[PDB]
Amino acid sequence: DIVMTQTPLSSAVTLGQPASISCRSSQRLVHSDGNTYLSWLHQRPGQPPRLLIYKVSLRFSGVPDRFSGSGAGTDFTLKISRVEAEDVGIYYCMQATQFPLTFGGGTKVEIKRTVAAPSVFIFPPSDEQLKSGTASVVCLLNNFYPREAKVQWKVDNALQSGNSQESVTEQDSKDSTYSLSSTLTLSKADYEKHKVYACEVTHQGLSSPVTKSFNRGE
Amino acid sequence: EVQLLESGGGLVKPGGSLRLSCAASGFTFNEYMMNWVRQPPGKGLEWVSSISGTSTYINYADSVKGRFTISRDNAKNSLYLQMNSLRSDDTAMYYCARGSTGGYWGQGTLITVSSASTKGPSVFPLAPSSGGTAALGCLVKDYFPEPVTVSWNSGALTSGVHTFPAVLQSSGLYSLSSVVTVPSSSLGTQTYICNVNHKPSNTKVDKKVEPK
Repeated sequence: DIVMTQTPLSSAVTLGQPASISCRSSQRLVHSDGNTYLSWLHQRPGQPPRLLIYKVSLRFSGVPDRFSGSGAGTDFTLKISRVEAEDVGIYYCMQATQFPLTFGGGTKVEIKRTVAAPSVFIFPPSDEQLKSGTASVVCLLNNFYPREAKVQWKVDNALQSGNSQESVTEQDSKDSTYSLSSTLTLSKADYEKHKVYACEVTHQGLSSPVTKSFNRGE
Repeated sequence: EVQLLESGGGLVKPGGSLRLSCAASGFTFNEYMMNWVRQPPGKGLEWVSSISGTSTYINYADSVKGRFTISRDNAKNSLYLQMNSLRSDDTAMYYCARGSTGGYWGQGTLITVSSASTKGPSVFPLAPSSGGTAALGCLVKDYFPEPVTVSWNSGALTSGVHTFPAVLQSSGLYSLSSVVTVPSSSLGTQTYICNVNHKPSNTKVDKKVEPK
């Protein structure tokens, strides 16, 4: 069982700046036939892996020339000459020299772009949902950087705790931004006990936090 | 040109069994070794099983030894994985991949090992307010298992679409939101329909999203 140790775990790079990912094997990775069967894979979130490099330094067909593979024995390196927006995602080294086949734990390549303020939107629950005895209020932060954003739910200004879930998108492959959804879950009865519903957003691109709110019915 | 398509996935009770099939086209099936690889949710890639062209060299991961079996019908251009005595940790996205290199990967098929019952989604409109950019969406709420596919205007609208990762609720059911951003002055000019498909429950829903 050959162990592959992938470093770093995360890597933030400015667009057009070089990047390097390292993979270290527990034992020498040379096969009986004399070749070294190490591969580098890229995976955009919720997509299948694509092969970049095979046998240490050979570019697979269709792979841009900015990707280069290097190393021998235990130490191996993927290098990106200039990172592009599309290079975001997780990279894996894979060994296929000895079974069991093994992979590194992964490397997130993050793009470092200018600060972007979220666009914020608030959606009241649909009438069809309230008839089912539940109320979901959704708050959308769209196309913001960096990833660190705080969303605070207020109901007639009363601060809400433990009745909300957040989902964040992966970094966009074009404009390198994030998006975030917050969902406040209430009973129809509790939802009708209050009038003003607001989500308050705190982000590095807003000097003062931004509040979007609606009046129930009105 | 190269096509790998996985099937046989879905919900299965702990101890239950599944048979995955990977159909292949656009290369000589019998000339290559075929790999099963899997991805537990939010975790990295794990090798599972490998089979030579001749079906002579078969290898299994320690995790699946005794429970799983790999076979290939070179005639039918099909790779198989019989999975028995399934456990909650076997829950993952299962890919077939070609050669040692890993040069070609299928779309992937999701396996959920849970005693919980299939439940279809409720789809609710997220209506745009009233500007600059304007947002509208669909809330896809209380389904199991994953996955759901969401499209807009049957694949016609792609510009400005974010389908968020699903969140598991205290109910043990999933909820996700799909949003599209459009220029504010383009509202009531275009029609906006979110197409939700949950195959595990044979549920297809087309919801029209209109200004409130």
